Formats: sequence, structure tokens, C-alpha cells
Amino acid sequence: SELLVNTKSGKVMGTRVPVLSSHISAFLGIPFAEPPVGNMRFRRPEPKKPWSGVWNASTYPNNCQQYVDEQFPGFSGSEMWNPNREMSEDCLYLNIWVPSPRPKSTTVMVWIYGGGFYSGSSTLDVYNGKYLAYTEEVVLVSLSYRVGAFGFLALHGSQEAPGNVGLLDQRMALQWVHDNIQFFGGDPKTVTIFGESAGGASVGMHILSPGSRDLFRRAILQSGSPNCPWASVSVAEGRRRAVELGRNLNCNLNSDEELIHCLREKKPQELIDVEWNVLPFDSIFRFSFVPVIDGEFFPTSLESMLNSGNFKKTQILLGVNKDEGSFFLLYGAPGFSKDSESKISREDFMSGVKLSVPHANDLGLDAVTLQYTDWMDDNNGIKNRDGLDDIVGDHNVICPLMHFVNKYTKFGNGTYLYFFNHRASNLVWPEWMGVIHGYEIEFVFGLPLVKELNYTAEEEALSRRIMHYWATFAKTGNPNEPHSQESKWPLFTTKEQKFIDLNTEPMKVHQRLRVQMCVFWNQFLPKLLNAT
Amino acid sequence: SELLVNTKSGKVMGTRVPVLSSHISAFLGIPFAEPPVGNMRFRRPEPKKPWSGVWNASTYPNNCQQYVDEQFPGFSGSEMWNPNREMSEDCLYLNIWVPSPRPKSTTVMVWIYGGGFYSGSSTLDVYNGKYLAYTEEVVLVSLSYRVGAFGFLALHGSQEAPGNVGLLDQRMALQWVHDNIQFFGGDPKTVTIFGESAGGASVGMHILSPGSRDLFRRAILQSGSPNCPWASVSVAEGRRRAVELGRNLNCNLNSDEELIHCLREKKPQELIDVEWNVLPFDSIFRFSFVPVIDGEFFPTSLESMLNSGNFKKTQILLGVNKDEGSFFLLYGAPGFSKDSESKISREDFMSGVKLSVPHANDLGLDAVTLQYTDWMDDNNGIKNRDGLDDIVGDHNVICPLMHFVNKYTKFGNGTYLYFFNHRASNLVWPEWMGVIHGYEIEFVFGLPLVKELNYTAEEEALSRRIMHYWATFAKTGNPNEPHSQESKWPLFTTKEQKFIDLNTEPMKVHQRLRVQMCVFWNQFLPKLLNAT
Ligand SMILES: *[C@@H]1O[C@H](CO)[C@@H](O[C@@H]2O[C@H](CO)[C@@H](O[C@@H]3O[C@H](CO)[C@@H](O)[C@H](O[C@H]4O[C@H](CO)[C@@H](O)[C@H](O)[C@@H]4O[C@H]4O[C@H](CO)[C@@H](O)[C@H](O)[C@@H]4O)[C@@H]3O)[C@H](O)[C@H]2NC(C)=O)[C@H](O)[C@H]1NC(C)=O
Ligand SMILES: *[C@@H]1O[C@H](CO)[C@@H](O[C@@H]2O[C@H](CO)[C@@H](O[C@@H]3O[C@H](CO)[C@@H](O)[C@H](O[C@H]4O[C@H](CO)[C@@H](O)[C@H](O)[C@@H]4O)[C@@H]3O)[C@H](O)[C@H]2NC(C)=O)[C@H](O)[C@H]1NC(C)=O
Ligand SMILES: *[C@@H]1O[C@H](CO[C@@H]2O[C@@H](C)[C@@H](O)[C@@H](O)[C@@H]2O)[C@@H](O)[C@H](O)[C@H]1NC(C)=O
Ligand SMILES: CN(C)c1ccc2nc3ccc(N(C)C)cc3[s+]c2c1
Ligand SMILES: CN(C)c1ccc2nc3ccc(N(C)C)cc3[s+]c2c1
Repeated sequence: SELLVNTKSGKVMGTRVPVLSSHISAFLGIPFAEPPVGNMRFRRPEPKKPWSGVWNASTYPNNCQQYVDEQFPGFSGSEMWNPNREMSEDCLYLNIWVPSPRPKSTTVMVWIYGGGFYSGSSTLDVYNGKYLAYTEEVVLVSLSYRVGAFGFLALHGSQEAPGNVGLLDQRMALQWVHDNIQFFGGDPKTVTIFGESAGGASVGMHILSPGSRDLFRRAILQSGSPNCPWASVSVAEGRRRAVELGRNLNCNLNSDEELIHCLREKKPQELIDVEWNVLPFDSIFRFSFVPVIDGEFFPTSLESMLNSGNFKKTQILLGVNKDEGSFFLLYGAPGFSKDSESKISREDFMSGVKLSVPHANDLGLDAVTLQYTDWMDDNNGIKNRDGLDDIVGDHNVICPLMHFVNKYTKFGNGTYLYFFNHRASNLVWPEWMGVIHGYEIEFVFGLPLVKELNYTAEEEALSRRIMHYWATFAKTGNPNEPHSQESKWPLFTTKEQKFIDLNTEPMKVHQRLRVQMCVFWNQFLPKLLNAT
Repeated sequence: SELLVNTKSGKVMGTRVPVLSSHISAFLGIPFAEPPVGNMRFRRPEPKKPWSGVWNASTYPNNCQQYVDEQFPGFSGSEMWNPNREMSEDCLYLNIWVPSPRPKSTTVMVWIYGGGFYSGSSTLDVYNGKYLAYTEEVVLVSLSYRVGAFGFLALHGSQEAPGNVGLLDQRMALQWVHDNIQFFGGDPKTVTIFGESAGGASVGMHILSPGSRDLFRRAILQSGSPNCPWASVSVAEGRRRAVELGRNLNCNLNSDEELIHCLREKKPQELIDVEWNVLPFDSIFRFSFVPVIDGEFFPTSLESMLNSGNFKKTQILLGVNKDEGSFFLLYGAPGFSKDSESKISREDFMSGVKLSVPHANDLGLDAVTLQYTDWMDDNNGIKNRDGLDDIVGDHNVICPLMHFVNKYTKFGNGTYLYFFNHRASNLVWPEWMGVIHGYEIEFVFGLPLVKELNYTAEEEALSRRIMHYWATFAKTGNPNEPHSQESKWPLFTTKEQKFIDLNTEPMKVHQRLRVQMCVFWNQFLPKLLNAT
């Protein structure tokens, strides 16, 4: 039977799922590790013990324990990202969509969800892999990994809570795929890992980390890169936050063992309830428990690894959306609300700058303010709003990615860069938020092919074009068809720095993506903060 | 006789001069002080001893001793600014042009020449006051003052060389005009002082200095303001430069008396020959012997005087040219030459930035570089050239003036601001230099009315318009005619910051003259240099 596959861990039975008037196979909720519960909370994951009999892989697994956004109850724009399954610490599972009839040895794509390392689920409607698997004839995997304190509490020096264990979850799923995807018709020497935001940062982290490099062929990073200011902390800052978490829960803090034992006695929701209290600064686009620069998963600082070419050398395809910042200004920055145009005063602009660059002295804040203010028209509430939007996007996503891109391309085997700037016609978020963080994903996963979801024909065409770029890149290391009528997505090079836009209009090639702003963020501002 | 005038210092006899097919009177080379020679070198000026008989005022006086530009021998563009009379330390004279028939009590305008406080002459062709006096029916005075070490060598604490004596020369000429211009038909309660560059800075200095305020009614500043980075030094820096001058001439340096006595034994050309050796930095737009912040002429720092409203409160009319910097890049900055388009490489751009902001650390230099570089096209030699041109103009002229303007207008009785951006059709300098420092002067003095000089009809009209604005402002405190068909030159206000352009095209009102750049120069950069 086509729904029965014998793996090295045991037999799994999948389910036939309908998709655009046809069908494919799905193997949902396959375990790749032992449940990380009890004394295993905060520990590195263990490989799943093989089972006899047949694992029922007909339904989605639990989602990992996480903070649940209730800022807009009932609102699809926000709840679309929340867990849609029961939350559990028993959450280390992966999902596989397989074309029918079963391929012999085809391109594999492994999805890594985002959510700021504090949230995320493999099971979101918007991550349904059936449309991509069916349309591009690829084996689509989605993995899971622990988030929040559960995945990233870091007490460096301790083996009970070393940090980075959520990244190790990801690596174990990748190990599992590497070892077993052949039985589902996947080619394990042609695996592309891809992810958005924290998932994109995660992808770049597996490129960097020696222990992950051998488990995949190439990579796609969407609106995220490993050097993002929010995506990692030092061992000292990780340690401080873990101790602050313990302090919030009345833990004994005399030793790592005392602290960890206390944190393991707590119910998951007790940890989640105080998780946001441990940030060092009043800030936006900052998350409590994230990867840690430990000297193990990351042998040295990310920047020294990038400058010295200490990373997997392969092909990468990556890019950003036009208005990455807007989500994070809505959730915390004064003057921004969901149901107004959010025209920002000078004062709220200043407050927004302070929140956007929490690690900066007054001179730094002035520098940012100068750089993003039109002084011919400084009381224009639209310009202040959009300027803040750009600050948050440039600092947290675009400029870190452009730094990564430029560093990677010196040593890599091929870079393809995109700027996604189409606002979906059926967006429920207000116009001022623009092309929002995470809203290219639905095009990547092919949702505009479903008529019931109210996309335009032009949007269907954009989704097909993106899916085919992604899958063709996964298969060959080049998103362009060997012989096509379409104009080419050009290679990104050190010299010419070319990229394309992704939208419903005819494709255009541009150069030097937001270079003026990114020289400020990547070269001037750091040098300024280091000097004062 | 119309050419004979009795003053409080004695009788003067002038000469009839032709002007645009008519005639007016001229009283040239009238002494307003004792010759500052011998033991009087470096001293404050003494009032001229009254004379019996008739002073022959038929010819121009000597020019003050100064460095003579020989960078382009034979070239009118440069030599037009050099001394056209014999140079002498005996040079404290003023010139008066008087309408015919002699007025009873009319508007007086007193011209103060520029030249970086190291050069300048009252007698230049381009300062011939006859066209302005004749056309606008004003009594036009031009004064002189000591320049270089002779006018500004400063050993604070000493009464033999206190500094600022060139400014005191100017003040004495203004005292003389105040006391005697009535006999030439001038109204001494309606005297406007005006000047360009160091002359404009000088005008603003007489506005600030308590001892000069009462000697004039209103002021016009052209491409200069008292707070310009090149226009003053501290007492300590003045002292250091004077000692360095002595060191260059093998002087005894054990005391102020020893140093000063040595400097007085030297011929004027010996001082001039080493004058440029005492600058502290490799720089452009910096001059050796300039006014000094002494606590006497200037009671406190210029900035504290400006913030507290410690200055003459009256009407001011002032402005700048489009390409103030180009002259100073030609004379020293690598990559710039007179007979090429002077396309600048990145490396020469960097060198130019270093020379333009000599007082800046590397972070400061980076900040300037970032601010004036198009990072989409950073190897464009035209953009690098023009960017450097703007750096030099913004830093040295426009932004200091805009700071002065904004500070003055809070307390003043009326501000009128202009941006002069017409390139003369008969300019001998190359196109890349644009609208050059000092090339509005010829329009102010009415030279385009002379057919032989090869100006266009449109340029004649621009000159008449400028002369009439200047003279009407001098007369009334407002450049606009009570009832005119022309559209108004609007008042400059704190709120709206309006100004006009001056060119052959129809006049347009603009706002916030180069505000983006001047926020950088006036607020950000100083704060940056103070912090590191
Ligand atoms: C594609 O586009 C189509 C067409 O635009 C969309 O189709 C429609 O979708 C909306 C849903 O947003 C639907 O609106 C409902 O209509 C009902 C019938 O008139 C209303 O009764 C209902 O109101 C309830 O929900 C609102 C919140 O959404 C509340 O504000 C309101 O108070 C009502 O709440 C009631 O709910 C509880 C629980 O039942 C009840 O006990 C209480 O009494 C309470 O009052 C909605 O307004 C449209 O009618 C649909 N239109 C058409 C033509 O089909 C479709 O959604 C789009 N598809 C996608 C995928 O986006
Ligand atoms: C990604 O990596 C692949 C594989 O590493 C890489 O493909 C390789 O490109 C190089 C070009 O630099 C090829 O090297 C050439 O091979 C031929 C035939 O074997 C030689 O004759 C060539 O030597 C001549 O030309 C040189 C200039 O390139 C001269 O310096 C020399 O004097 C000779 O005249 C040259 O060595 C190599 O064959 C391919 N390999 C494969 C398997 O295709 C690809 O370019 C990389 N892509 C990116 C975007 O980085
Ligand atoms: C496999 O599982 C299917 C659905 O799984 C279910 O989930 C658990 C938690 C219970 O709620 C259970 O009642 C559900 O059935 C079944 O529909 C299917 O029959 C199962 N097949 C086999 C062979 O076990
Ligand atoms: C969905 N997005 C983008 C975001 C962005 C920032 C955020 N910051 C918070 C800070 C505190 C907090 N508490 C419950 C204390 C909850 C949240 S939720 C949240 C959601
Ligand atoms: C006419 N203009 C704008 C300028 C500008 C700057 C200048 N710098 C100099 C420096 C040294 C020097 N020496 C003779 C040593 C002569 C000059 S001349 C000179 C003329």
C-alpha cells in the first residue's frame, strides 16, 4: 500500500488527502525524538526509540507549549498564527506530504516555522504542504522544535540546560529526514531547508553550525538571517535571563541545579506567564529565549564565522518583504493601533525609535532619528509612521540579511535575492501595515490556488511562479528553468548585487537593496555605539 | 563746490567720476585712523589727527599688506581679487560715492570686504560703488581694515597685540561715518553695513559686539556669518598661532614683549611668507589670523550670545550662493583642477572630507562621508565632486548662516533670506565650480549695467532687482516696495522659514534652506564630536 512506509524507526501509516481535485499522501505526526518531558525539560533531545507495529500518522501532532497571542480575539489575522492543536511538551514530530504515485528519488524541501523562537506550529493552515508537494512534485516535510524557555533557556556550563536545544530539535528532525526520506521517495542528497523569520534565522544557523551542515544540500531564508539582532544572545545574557525567570517564579537561585530543578517542577503555563518579564530593555522585536552563542553549536561569534568563511558553501535563495516592521509596531509602540491609519506624532516617533533600538545611547538614537526623518516635513504623521516602519524592518530583518548575503556570497556557490512587495487583495490587516512580515508564506505554500480563499487570478499566477522558483531552486540550485520564455532571475554577485521583485506586475531587476540605509545599520551605527 | 566737504577731521576734496553716461562725486582715500606702523603694528587703531588745509581725495588709497594669490598668474578670475594698489601698512582709509546733486540726508550703505581675514581690498573693480550710489541714490562707503597677522595676531593679556584690531579698524571707520557722513548728504541714523564672506562674518560680529551696535541701523550678510567655523579662534589657539609665527621667524619666545618686539622688526612680507605655516591642521577653508573670542569685543562665546539674545535687535537681510565650496576645493583638495571637470575618485573624496572637517575624529569623518555619499552609485566622479562641493559649502557657509538666522530671528525685528543661484554667462572659471563664492557681489554692485563687460540683458535686470532690494532694505528695513507689481520677498519667520531664490528666472519662494544637511552640521555632528 502507498500509505504504508517502513522506516528505520518502524512502520508508519499515512492518509490520502484531497488537493485541487486530485489526491496525495500525507504522513502526519511522525516522532523524531523522545518526548522532552519531566527531567528531560531543557535537555538536548534524544532520538526516538524504534517502535514495533504501525504508527498511526493520519492526524496532526500536538503543538509545542507557547505564548498564545490574544491581542485581537476572534481576529483571523492574528489567530491564523496561533496553535491550532492542543499544546503539549510532547511535541517533537514531523509531517510529510508525498506525491501520488510515490516518487522514487525526488527533491525534498523541509520547512522550519518562525515565531521569534517563542512560538510557532508546524500545523498552521498556511503551512499545509499539500499544494506545494502536489504542484511541484516534491516531498515536503515540516518539522517542529521547542520554543520559549523550553527550547532556549540557557545556563551555559550546565548539561541539564545548555541552551540551543530547540535548534538541536531541528537538527534531529533533519537527521531523521536524511536517514529515512528515501523510503517516502525523497532524495536525501537533495534536501533544501527553508523557513521564515526565526525559521530563516534557523536555516542560516544550520549553514553556520558544523554539526548541521552535512544534513542538507541547500537553503532558503525568508525574512530572517542568523545574525539578526533578536535571534541570539551571549552566554552571559542567556544566563541572566534564566536566573530572572527563576526569580519571577520564586525559585532557589543558589546554583544551576537548584534553579533548573525548580523550573522543572513548574507547569508549562507558569513559565509562559512570566516569560516576557526577563527582557533587559523596553523594546519591540525582542524575544526572551533565543539561541545562544555557546562555542559548541556556534564555535565562535557569528561575525567571525561569516568573515572567515566558516560555513556550509552551497547555493542560497533568500529575501525580504517591503514592510517587515509594521507587525511589531502594532504590538507595543505608542500611536499604532489596528483600526486607525496610525499617523504618528514627533513624540511617538521618538518613543518608537527608543523601543526599536533598545541597546543604543542617546547619540545612537539621534543618529537613527536624523537618518529616517524628512526635516522639510517632520510633523507629517504618514512619514513618521512609514519611517518608523522602515527603521524596524531595516534594523531587524533587511539589513542583517543584506550583511549575511554579502558575507555569504564571497564564499558561496550561488546566491539569489528577492524583494517581495505585493499586498494580498484579501488581507484583513489595515493598509498602513503594507506588505506584512510573514505574508509571502501563503504564496510560497500555494494557497492562492484555492478558489474559496478569495485571491485574484494575478495572485494565483504569482504563487505558481514563486512555488516553481522555490522548487526548481531546491532541485537544481537555480530557480530558473534551463529553457524558458520568462526573463531570468539573475544571480546575486558581490560586484553587481542584483535582485528581483516578486509581485503581480512584470518582473524587474534592481540592484543594491536598501544600501543607503544598510550602510548606516551595518557599518556606521555599530562603530558609533562602540566608540561612545 | 560740490567736490569740497568740511568734516570734523578737516576738509576733503573729491573728484567727479563718470557713470552710465552721467556723473557723481567720489571721495577716495579718506583717512579714518593714524597709520598703524612701527610700534603701532598689532595695536588697536588710534583716531586720525585732524588736518588743516584740504585732503586730496581724488585717488584710491594703498591696500593693506596681504598674501597675494599667484596660483593662476594672468588669470582674471583670481587676480580680480588681488590688491590693485601698492600694498602698505599705511592703509586705514575709506571711500565715499555721493550722488549729484549732493543729497541732504539719504540712505547710507557701508561695504566691508571679505578675503578670509587674510586678504581683501576696498579698491577692487568689483567693489566700485558708483553704479549702486548712482542707480539707487544712496551714499556708498567702503572701508578698509588690517588683515593677516597685522589685523588679527592675538596674544590675549597683552595690550600691544590683544587681537581683533582689524575689527576695531572697521569699527573706527563706522564711528567716522557716524560722525561725518551728514556732511556728504548721508543720514547717520540710517546706515546699513554690508559685506561678503569674512565681511559678512564681520557684519554679524558688529551686531554681536556691544561697542559696535550703536554705530549702524541695519545689516546685510552675504555668504558669511559670525559663527562660521573659520571666522574665529579661542584665546589659547590665537596665542599658539602667534607663538608659532614667532618660531617660524626665529624670534625670542621667552615673553609676549620679546615675541612682539621681534615681529615688529620684521618687514611685512616676512610675516606673510610664513603666515600659512601656523595652521594646526591640514585643512581647506581655514585661515591663520582671524578674530578671537576675547571677553572684550566678544563678552562671551558666540553661541551663548546668540541663545540669550545678546546682540543688536534690528532688521537683517542675508543669504548664500549655491556652490560656496568650489573655490576652496580647487585651492588644495586633491583631484580638483581648474582646467578639468574634476571628477573625483572615492579616495580623493575621502581625502577631501578629511581636509574639509579637520577638527573631526574618524567617526565624525565617517558620519560626513555617509551623509554625502550616494551608495547606489559611489564611484560616480560627478557625484563625489558635487558632494564634496556641498560638504565644504554647507559646513563653512550655509549651515553656520542658517544657525545664525534661526537664532537671530527669535529676537530680531525682521529677517529676509536669499539663495543666489545664477551662474554668470561671462564666468572664466570652469562649469564644475557652479555659482562660486563671491560671484553675487558683481550683481550687488551693478556691474551688469556696463555693456562693455558682456553680461546679458536678463543679467542686467537681475542686478537692478538686487540693487533695488538691497537699497530699499537699507532705506526702510524691507526690500519690498510699498506698492509694487512684483511678487513679494516674504519675511523669514521661525515658523515658516521662507526664502527666495535670486536668478534670471521668475522668482520663487521656498522653505527651510538645506535643512536636512544643516541639522546634521548644526545639531548631530557637534554632539557626536563632543561625545567621543
Ligand atoms: C471570501 O469572501 C466572502 C464574501 O465577502 C466571505 O463570505 C462571508 O464571510 C463573513 C464572515 O466574516 C460573513 O459574515 C457573517 O455574516 C453572518 C450572516 O449575516 C453574520 O451573522 C455574522 O455576524 C456574526 O459574526 C460577527 C463576527 O464575524 C459578529 O460581529 C456578529 O456579532 C455576529 O456574531 C454572532 O456570532 C455568534 C456565534 O454564532 C452568535 O451566537 C451571536 O448572535 C453573535 O451575534 C458575520 O457578519 C458573510 O456573511 C459572508 N458573506 C458571503 C457572501 O458569503 C468569506 O468569508 C471569504 N472567505 C475567506 C476564506 O476569507
Ligand atoms: C559552483 O561550484 C561549481 C563546482 O565547483 C563551479 O563549477 C566550476 O567552475 C569552474 C570555473 O571557475 C570550472 O573550472 C574550469 O574547468 C575547465 C575544464 O575542466 C578548465 O579548463 C578551466 O581552466 C581554464 O579557465 C580558467 C578560468 O576559469 C583559467 O584560469 C585556466 O587557465 C584555464 O584556461 C577551469 O578550471 C569547473 O570546471 C566547474 N566545475 C563544474 C563541475 O562545473 C561553479 O562555477 C560554481 N558556481 C558559482 C556561482 O560559484
Ligand atoms: C488512526 O487515527 C485516526 C484518528 O485518530 C484519532 O485521534 C485520537 C487522539 C482519538 O481521538 C481517536 O478517537 C481518533 O480516531 C482514526 O480515525 C483511524 O481510524 C486510526 N487508524 C488506525 C489504524 O488506528
Ligand atoms: C505577534 N507579535 C508580532 C508580537 C510582538 C511582540 C509582542 N510582545 C509582547 C510583550 C509582552 C506580552 N505579555 C503577555 C506580557 C506579550 C507580547 S505578545 C507580542 C506579539
Ligand atoms: C583664493 N582662495 C580661495 C584660497 C584658498 C586657500 C588657500 N590656501 C593656501 C595655503 C597655503 C599657501 N601658501 C603660500 C603656503 C597659500 C594659499 S592660498 C589660498 C587661497
